[PDB]
Amino acid sequence: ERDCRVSSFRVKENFDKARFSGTWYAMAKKDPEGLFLQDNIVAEFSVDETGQMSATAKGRVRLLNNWDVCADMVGTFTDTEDPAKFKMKYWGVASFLQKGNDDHWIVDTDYDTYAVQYSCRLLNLDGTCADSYSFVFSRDPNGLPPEAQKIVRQRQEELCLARQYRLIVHNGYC
Ligand SMILES: CCCCCCCCCCCCCCCC(=O)O
Ligand SMILES: [Cl-]
Ligand SMILES: [Cl-]
Repeated sequence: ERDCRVSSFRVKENFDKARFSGTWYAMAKKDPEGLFLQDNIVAEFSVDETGQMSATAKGRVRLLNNWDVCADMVGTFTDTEDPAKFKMKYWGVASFLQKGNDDHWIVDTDYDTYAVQYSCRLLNLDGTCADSYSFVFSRDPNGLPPEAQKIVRQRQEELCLARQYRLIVHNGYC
């Protein structure tokens, strides 16, 4: 019944980069293929005077043969015609860390409590996403209040992802 075409997904009306700035703790993640950020994931968003949004992120990543490292990542956002949809160029402070460019959508936020982010890296031929990821962020590292949690679950369902998240732990690893 429900529409899982990426082109159908609503995103945050009138998204305000300035209001979104500061520290966001990842509470939950839906992983893409070949997942990178594992846990202890914390993002820091900024906007400069030209209106350009950027971010940094810290988190544990586990490169194969199970060698744990705290990745330190950088992202810069190019605006599109939709104020809530961006192209995110990203890299690690270390050369060998994963680099790339992903769509970055702010699906919903109330700026001071919760945010839902979404990226489709590759479409299916029917317009659904073949390879997606999604973060749920909280301003409080101890989690969302119930009213926000309930809104977020609705958005997760609207993205056709609600069954596919895992919780992100924070335990000072970094
Ligand atoms: C999506 C992060 C929010 C802002 C932080 C962007 C700074 C670089 C983030 C790198 C994330 C790229 C990896 C996401 C997919 C994954 O973790 O498996
Ligand atoms: Cl609930
Ligand atoms: Cl579920």
